[PDB]
Amino acid sequence: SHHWGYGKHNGPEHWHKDFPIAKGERQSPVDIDTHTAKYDPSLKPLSVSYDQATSLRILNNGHAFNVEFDDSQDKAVLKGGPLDGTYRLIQFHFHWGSLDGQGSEHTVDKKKYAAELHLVHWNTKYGDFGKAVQQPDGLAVLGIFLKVGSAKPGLQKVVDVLDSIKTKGKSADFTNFDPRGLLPESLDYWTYPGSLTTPPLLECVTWIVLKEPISVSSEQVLKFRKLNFNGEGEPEELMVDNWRPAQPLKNRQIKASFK
Ligand SMILES: CCCC(CCC)C(=O)N[C@@H]1Cc2ccc(S(N)(=O)=O)cc2C1
Ligand SMILES: [Zn+2]
Repeated sequence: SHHWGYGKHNGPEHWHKDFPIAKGERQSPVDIDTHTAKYDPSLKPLSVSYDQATSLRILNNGHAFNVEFDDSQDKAVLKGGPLDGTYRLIQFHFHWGSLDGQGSEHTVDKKKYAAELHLVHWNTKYGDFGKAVQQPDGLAVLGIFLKVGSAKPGLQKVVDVLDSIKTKGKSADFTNFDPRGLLPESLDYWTYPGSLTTPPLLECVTWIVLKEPISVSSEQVLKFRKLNFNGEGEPEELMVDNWRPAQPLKNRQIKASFK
């Protein structure tokens, strides 16, 4: 009944009770101190190959909405950078705020963006997602910040279908969506070992956070804010501020792909 969420009695500060790893040694998100981050020459060129990506459905899971992809074959993959091997795209989703001044999970020199896009990939050496989340290098999440300004044309198809998945549990066919339309020009990034930012908070993620944010219009993000945390027929609880705040960096160093 009393499941985790982002409210006063079931939010981020409560998660550790059911998920003790919430106070772990490599939790995410974290604040990215740009001056302390160090350029790493050992990093190989990052490769984002989404040309063959095949989306299948979009779902409101009561915490955010997921655009799911068919990962039964080697198509949309992420490799290079800090990664060893190939990681396959399985889904992407966002975290956003109730206001333009907040919403992102990672922060840059304490600056919060309006939202943050997470493209989730699993290490193919482990067979599938389930086995991957039992490994310290099982996942790679490409994070992209969203700022409010000009509209992002490639995001509109997502925005327009949200009306069909307003409440928790609802899903809708969502084929032929090209995630390449959500990527900024530059692939400059920061990377560090972390975790899932929502329960179960598993520490199996290599985070790759792009420095360049994408711009989305006020109208686009306002539609994100029309979604509901609640299910159909229940009192309306707007899906906003579904972000976890920065966690202790502890024994970690953030590396930059650029000088
Ligand atoms: C450990 C796997 C359990 C299942 C449960 C949902 C049916 C699951 O898919 N959880 C999802 C998987 C996933 C992937 C990335 C992130 S994030 N925010 O760090 O980018 C959060 C979560 C929670
Ligand atoms: Zn996320």
